[PDB]
Amino acid sequence: GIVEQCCTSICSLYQLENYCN
Amino acid sequence: GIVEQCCTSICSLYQLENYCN
Amino acid sequence: FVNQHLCGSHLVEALYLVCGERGFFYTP
Amino acid sequence: FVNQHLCGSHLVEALYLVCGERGFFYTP
Repeated sequence: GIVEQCCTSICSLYQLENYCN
Repeated sequence: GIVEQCCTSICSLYQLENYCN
Repeated sequence: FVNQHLCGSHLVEALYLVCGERGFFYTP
Repeated sequence: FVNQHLCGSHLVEALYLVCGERGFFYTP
């Protein structure tokens, strides 16, 4: 999930936008 | 929604918790 | 911190603190 | 601000800034 992708590893705009409504 | 209840008016713990997963 | 007007980043912060490991949805 | 390790309040802040009026879900 987001913690694994953005906290434990380097985040990306691509991945952040997948959590926008 | 949350903006009307917590921003435009005074928020509450009761209402905030309704937005927790 | 919760019983006041909370807008924008201030509201998201309150949700974060209140909800903890549950997380939350912010639907403005 | 997005291409780095973002944890806790820092991650919620990034979601808030990126998603704008759409809002977002934070599911840790």
